Amino acid sequence: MGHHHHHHSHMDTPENVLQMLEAHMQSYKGNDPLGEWERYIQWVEENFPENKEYLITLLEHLMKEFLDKKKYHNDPRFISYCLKFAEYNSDLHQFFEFLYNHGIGTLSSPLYIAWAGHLEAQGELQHASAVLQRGIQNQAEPREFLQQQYRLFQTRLTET
Repeated sequence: MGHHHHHHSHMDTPENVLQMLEAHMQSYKGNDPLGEWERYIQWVEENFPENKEYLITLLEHLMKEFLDKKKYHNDPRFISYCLKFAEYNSDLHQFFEFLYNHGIGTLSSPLYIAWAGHLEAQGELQHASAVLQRGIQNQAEPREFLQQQYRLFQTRLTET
């Protein structure tokens, strides 16, 4: 929502900023597509310091493009960009759940730790524990970080 709306300005719609890589993605041969997107995630952070609306556009469509790219499921950087996206969105239940259902971050501990941290701050301590154990049984690396955060999480909710 903002195509053709570009007025006299140094800045476009977030859509055009994203379309600058998309036009290049159409006929992209095979020099790793993630390496293109990461350049635009850093580019929007250096060119647009408080204009996060552009960054979020790149991030929400990043998880779409590499969603059914099933070899990027557990990529620590791709999941780290989902964690980067997370702090700008209040729908973290729907977000991290969607990732888990599509296999995104099943072998990534920082995914389960991030969601559990959100849920604790809401009062979803039992559901957050239920997320941390999902990591432990799925063997999400680092597994040791899941187990240490699990027991430290349990020693909190038993006292509350």
